[PDB]
Amino acid sequence: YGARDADTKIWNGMVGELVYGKADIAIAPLTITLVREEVIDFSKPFMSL
Amino acid sequence: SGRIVGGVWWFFTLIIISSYTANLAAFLTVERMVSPIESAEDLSKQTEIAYGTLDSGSTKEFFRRSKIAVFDKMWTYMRSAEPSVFVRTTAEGVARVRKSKGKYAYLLESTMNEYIEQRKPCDTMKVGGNLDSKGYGIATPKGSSLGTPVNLAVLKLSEQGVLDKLKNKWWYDKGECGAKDSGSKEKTSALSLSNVAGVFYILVGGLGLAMLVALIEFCYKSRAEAACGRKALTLL
Amino acid sequence: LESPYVMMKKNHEMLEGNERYEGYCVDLAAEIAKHCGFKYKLTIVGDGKYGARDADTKIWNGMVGELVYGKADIAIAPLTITLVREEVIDFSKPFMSLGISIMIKKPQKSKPGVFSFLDPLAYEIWMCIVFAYIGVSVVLFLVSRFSPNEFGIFNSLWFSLGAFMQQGCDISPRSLSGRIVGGVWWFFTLIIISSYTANLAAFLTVERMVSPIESAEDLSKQTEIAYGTLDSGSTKEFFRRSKIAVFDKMWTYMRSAEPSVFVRTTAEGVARVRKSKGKYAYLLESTMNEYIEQRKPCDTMKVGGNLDSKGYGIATPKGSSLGTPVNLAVLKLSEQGVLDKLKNKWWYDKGECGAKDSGSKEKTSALSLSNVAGVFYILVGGLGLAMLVALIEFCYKSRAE
Amino acid sequence: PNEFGIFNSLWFSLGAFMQQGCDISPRSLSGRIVGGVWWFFTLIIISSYTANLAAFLTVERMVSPIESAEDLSKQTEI
Amino acid sequence: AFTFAAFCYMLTLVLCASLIFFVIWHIIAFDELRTDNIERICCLLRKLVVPEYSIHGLFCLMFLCAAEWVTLGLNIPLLFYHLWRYFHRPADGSEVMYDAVSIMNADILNYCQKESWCKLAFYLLSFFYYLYSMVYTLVS
Amino acid sequence: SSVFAVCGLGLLGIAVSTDYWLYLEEGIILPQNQSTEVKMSLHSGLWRVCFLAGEERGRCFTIEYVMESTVNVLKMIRSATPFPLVSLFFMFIGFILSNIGHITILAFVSGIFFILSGLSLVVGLVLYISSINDEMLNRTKDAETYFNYKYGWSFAFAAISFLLTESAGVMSVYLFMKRYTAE
Ligand SMILES: N[C@@H](CCC(=O)O)C(=O)O
Ligand SMILES: N[C@@H](CCC(=O)O)C(=O)O
Repeated sequence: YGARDADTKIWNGMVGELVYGKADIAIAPLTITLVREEVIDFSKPFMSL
Repeated sequence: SGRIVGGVWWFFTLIIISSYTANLAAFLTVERMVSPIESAEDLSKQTEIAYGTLDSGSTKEFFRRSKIAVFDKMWTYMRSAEPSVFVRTTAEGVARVRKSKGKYAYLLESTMNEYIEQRKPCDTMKVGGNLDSKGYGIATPKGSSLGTPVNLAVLKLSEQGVLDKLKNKWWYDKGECGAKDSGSKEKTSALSLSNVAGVFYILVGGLGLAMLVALIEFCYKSRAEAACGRKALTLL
Repeated sequence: LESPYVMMKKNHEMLEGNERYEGYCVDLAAEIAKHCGFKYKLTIVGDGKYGARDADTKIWNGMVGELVYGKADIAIAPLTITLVREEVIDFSKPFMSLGISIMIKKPQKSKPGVFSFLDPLAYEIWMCIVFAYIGVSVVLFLVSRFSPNEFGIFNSLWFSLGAFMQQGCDISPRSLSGRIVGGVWWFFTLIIISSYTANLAAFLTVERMVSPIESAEDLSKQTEIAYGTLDSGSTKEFFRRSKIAVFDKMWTYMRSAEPSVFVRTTAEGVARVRKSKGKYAYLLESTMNEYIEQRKPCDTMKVGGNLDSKGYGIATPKGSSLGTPVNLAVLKLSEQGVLDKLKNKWWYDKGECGAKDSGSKEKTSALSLSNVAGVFYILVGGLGLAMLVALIEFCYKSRAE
Repeated sequence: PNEFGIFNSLWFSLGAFMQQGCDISPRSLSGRIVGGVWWFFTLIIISSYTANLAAFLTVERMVSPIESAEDLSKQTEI
Repeated sequence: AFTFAAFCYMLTLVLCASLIFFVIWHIIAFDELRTDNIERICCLLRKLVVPEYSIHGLFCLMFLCAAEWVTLGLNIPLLFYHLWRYFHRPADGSEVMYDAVSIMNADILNYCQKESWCKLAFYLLSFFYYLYSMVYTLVS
Repeated sequence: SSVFAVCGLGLLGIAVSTDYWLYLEEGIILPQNQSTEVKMSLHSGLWRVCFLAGEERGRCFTIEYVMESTVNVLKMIRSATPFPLVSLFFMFIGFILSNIGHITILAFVSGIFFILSGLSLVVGLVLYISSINDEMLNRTKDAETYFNYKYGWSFAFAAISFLLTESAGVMSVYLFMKRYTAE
């Protein structure tokens, strides 16, 4: 889904298909977290977890 | 001479029966003490069960970062894995619960966990409350033109009532396992027939023996109508 | 003034200053002033009826009655980020997130019924016995009649019952095949009485209890209890806009509730659970409920969990220039864990409770008469049957004349 | 339709409640039912009695005295 | 899976195997009536009448409590038959019925000989019917 | 056999009239064990229930309304009320038919009415006592408060009259066993 690692090896996962520039909009079970907040953007939360 | 045999056999039947009603009141008051795991801080003590979550998701980040200090202890044993308690993925994570036979717990998100327990091998259940709260979000790259149209969409799609219809849509019908949790909220505590069953089989099997002995003496009554015992005894 | 975020402590009858109104968020005012620099002014809203712009009057009520109108600009206090409040207020990011929670009263022991004596053996075995009574009573009769006789039916409904209450016999069957039945009927009575006594020693030692209104979907569905909740504020408004059908029928039952559709006062909604205790099921926000459940009466308990995800963000009245020193500070209090350190502090301050108080503290009582109360009704009601047959036996001898 | 006095009915009744025998052994359907449910009444009271006396003694055996500070750390009663 | 109704099928196989033995003296004593002494077989067969009928009255009470509405129907006409065969008949009033010592009247030997192969018919295939629903419930 | 019947009527009649069935000592506690003084303490009856300490005023009330736990007991005693009345009914019927037999079955059937009164009174005591332990258990367990129900004087007026009736129950049949054998 998406994380962060040793140096950065940037943002391994689906955000690695989204911050690297492989693709635009990422309709998914991607969960809003503050490490993800600073690196890419999100919608409003549509479900609760 | 003959009351002492009846004397101590009367003592022998006092200790065996009173041992028997002891331990049968010691299975049933031991396996009633066993509280199932119902919270994470309860699971924080219970080192018997293996608790690993998804690797390389937000959940592995959550136990590593926060400091509620039940979770710090939870991360600590999770970091001291033997073997690797992170699985790699959720579909492999379900099977590690499936194949440990009540020995591997699996931390995952609520919306996925409710769907997994609504699947045809119903042998999983959502244990406690939510450890935290987060949200699902649709992702755009950092400051792109696609941001605010989708951002205006989910705001619009909320009060249109569509995204929570979609919340139903792929979940509401998915009780196709049967939802057997619906008929088990009593957690009944009396003995069932399953506990005392072999007695009735001894009870019925005693009756089925005793009718055939009632037949075998009536035929022996009628065939008797139509040193012999000593020599028969002397051979035997 | 509320639970542990902000209240007036009684030391302000001696003290002054910041110590007038204290709590969790009053400590949070300190570590947000490390980045914004701005000091405090603890002004409790006298109009505090949390609200929004009100129905058909559009007057902002209470806290937004102070926040929106320019009378205040920061709102460090419990305030839920509502989307219609988002229409009015540029927020910050939430402190924590709550859900809609259920305050049920702590389950005190149930009243045992009149027939609670036959609890420890289920309602199938007490049915299997009666048919295995007759089914064994008849087989002695069928054995000793077609075999060489005092065993009538009426003497063989007496030997079998003579063995099940273990009282013995003076009849004492005399064949080989009339002793096999009375042999293994005895061994049936050795196991069922020693499973009745054995199990009833397990109810009276380890008494697990039931919270029957758990798992809030059937709180709504299995309609049994009073769906109590708070008044004007965030909780009703999420159920006003009920579009998930499980909550809407919950809302219609709150819409068809009476007289307590709502009442008021998070402190009082505790007390209305605390004194009604039969059906009142005060439906408040999450993190306030774990304060009450923890504190020290230890008499409420949270069944279910987190029916929504609603956040505590700092309210700034629509643009309100301090907000950028506000929300950047909160990020540096959240990622550093300073707010989590504040969470670790203020919810472990009071006398700790729960299963923590449920340690090695049991004392178990003697049985009252209400545990075995039905046996005397069977005993006395058994006598009025036998005296009835006495008059009927005496009638069929006198009218035989 | 003799062998039952009032004192020979006390002695059946006390005989059945301590579960020992009795030579008396009533004979009528009017008179076996009184001996029927009193035999049931003496099964529930005694089996309640051996329940709770095995529930004081297995409750006040669970009580561990305080023996360490971390044990006393939980025990907020003292 | 042992249940309560499954015990009610185990119990009738114990009982109906004696009920088919009640009606094996229905037909062998008629074999002694057709070859031939009458008041001996009168005194013998008047006895085992309320036994072979009230055992059948037990099961209709049983499967009501077992809540098996199938097999409750599959024997309730015989209870209607066991009631109707009873109540007109004890007008002799010696102990119950079924002989009335002048049994050698015509048309009642053959009408009971209809019943001789009616009880041995109905009890036998019900004996394998209760064994069927025994195993149907015991391993379900 | 007359004397046990005579003594039977008055003892339950005192009991069914008086206001000393049940006590109550609802109070509090303080550390250094420092218990209480009286805080709420009522004696109670069957028709007239008279407070003694919570307000000192004996509101011996015809039970329909107030004057919190106490009236809740009185709704349960209301369910347990008729059986001392039923026992008083069959006691007086057994008393009148006993003296008519003094002036056959007339005395023997009176001994039926001593027992049917007494069996009404056993269930009367059971349902009364099980009503209390119902309301005992509804009282929330609390370290401060406590509850000290106590069976007052009226039971010795009532339950000893149960012994009187069953004494008069068995005298009447031996009275029938001495009079029928003379006939
Ligand atoms: N949907 C989640 C999956 C990983 C997790 O459960 O933590 C995410 O994108 O972060
Ligand atoms: N935080 C809530 C409190 C009132 C409620 O819980 O309904 C609000 O401001 O609306």
